[PDB]
Amino acid sequence: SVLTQDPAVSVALGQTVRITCQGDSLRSYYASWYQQKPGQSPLVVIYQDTNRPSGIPERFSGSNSGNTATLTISETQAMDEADYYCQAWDSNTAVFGGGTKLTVLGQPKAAPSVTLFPPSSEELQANKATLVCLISDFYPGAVTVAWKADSSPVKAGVETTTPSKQSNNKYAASSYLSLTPEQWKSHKSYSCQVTHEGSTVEKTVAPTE
Amino acid sequence: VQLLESGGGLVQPGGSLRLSCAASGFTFSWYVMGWVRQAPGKGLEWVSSIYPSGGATNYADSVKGRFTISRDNSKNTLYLQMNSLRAEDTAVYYCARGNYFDYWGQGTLVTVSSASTKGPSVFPLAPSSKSTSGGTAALGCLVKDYFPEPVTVSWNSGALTSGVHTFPAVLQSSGLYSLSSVVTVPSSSLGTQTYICNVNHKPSNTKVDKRVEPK
Repeated sequence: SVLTQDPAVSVALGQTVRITCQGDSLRSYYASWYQQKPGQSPLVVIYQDTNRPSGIPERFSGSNSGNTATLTISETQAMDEADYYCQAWDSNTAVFGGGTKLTVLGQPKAAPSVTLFPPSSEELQANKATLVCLISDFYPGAVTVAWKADSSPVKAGVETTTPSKQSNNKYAASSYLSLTPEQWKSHKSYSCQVTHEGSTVEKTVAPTE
Repeated sequence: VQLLESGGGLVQPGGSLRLSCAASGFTFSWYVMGWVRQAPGKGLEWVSSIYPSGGATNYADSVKGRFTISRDNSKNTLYLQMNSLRAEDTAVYYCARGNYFDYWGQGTLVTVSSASTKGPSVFPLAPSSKSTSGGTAALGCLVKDYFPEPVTVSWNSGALTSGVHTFPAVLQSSGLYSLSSVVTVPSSSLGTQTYICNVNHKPSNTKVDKRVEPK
């Protein structure tokens, strides 16, 4: 084992990016490259240094001179955004590089869609209460979620995901606010407040509904 | 071309598991087959491979003496016996074909942990039109407090797929997961016609078909 990769690389949409793999082992094994998008299985994009599988875009190419393998992507599109892994067979061992996360700048921004659900009567009857804030179709994938009881910020009780890519290159995320029944009924309202790229969306929900 | 892994789940440290991959769509006995695994948030790590015949072939040093790869060419099946499992072995385990790893299955999750499994409470999210665009409504299911991953959600036993969004789970402070699935349907059809969340948490052998009524 050995192989070393850059953990992150960026490219402008349209520009060429080179992903470098440099572990020894390549020194004359022949290298494969795999693409992995989130929540998905790996695909081969380049095998034996230079060859490209039937359905891989022509803009994918590989190079390998002893030391170093290079995956080149010539005119980068939004959907080349994935993790890329280097592979080589030492002798009696398949070796993977630690992978490279490829970011494509600068795609157009998308504004978050925000849905807030109040606790169900069933959950309240089970003596618990969960507010559910759902956030979809936003790009870039960085949001800030803050909750408030009426207009006082609530600190304790909040669980928020980190944003994740969806089918259409955009992001989604969830925030959960766990309450006791009493504190759910004891305010006029609760609000999910989502900030994305300086803009803010606030959805509000009330026990008298 | 299909690689179908099976046999993953929750197991206690020191415990055993037998992973299984059933292949089809190609001539199984021509190919080196292999297992590659991926700890959550980590990279791809090669586990082991096996020649079309039976010699097999090396193992990653971290599983030598504990894991055994084998195959049954007459059942087109690849196997991975996992003994003396420890926390570090927690991963999605992928079945891959070939020296070049040209085909990967969807993988099976192995969780090695002391914590015991918990089934999820499933709460309905009554339809709302506040943030759906145009004469539609969003309704959903809250799948709260289960362990370990995963959970599958379907609507109306599979007959409803247009407009479904299942969100990726949160992992909470507690170590429990929760997620939500939301579906967008016509408001006109809000009551004639009915909506059922099918939730399934295999690790705890829980299923729940939750009817989601207008409030």
